[PDB]
Amino acid sequence: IPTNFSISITTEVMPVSMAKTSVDCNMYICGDSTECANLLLQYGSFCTQ
Amino acid sequence: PFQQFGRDVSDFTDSVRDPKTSEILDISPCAFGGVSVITPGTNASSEVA
Repeated sequence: IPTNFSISITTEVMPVSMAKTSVDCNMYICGDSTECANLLLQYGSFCTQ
Repeated sequence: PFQQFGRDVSDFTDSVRDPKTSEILDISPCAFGGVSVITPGTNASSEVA
């Protein structure tokens, strides 16, 4: 049977959020070229998704 | 003096020496991004931000 006590304090680090990133595929791919964007629009609405 | 062009980590031209007189820096990126639409509700009213 214990005869005394010991008030201890422990720590626990848990992530609850991450870096809110936003990548514009219209600027990442086909930055300013018009024909590049016209060819990209043929592949479908991947950037919207 | 021997350097003419200047790129970034993403291999994008960030600054270049002016070819003619008055050698100064050059292009910085412009404004871009995804415009978001704030609507309080169609049944409520027709205003939008």
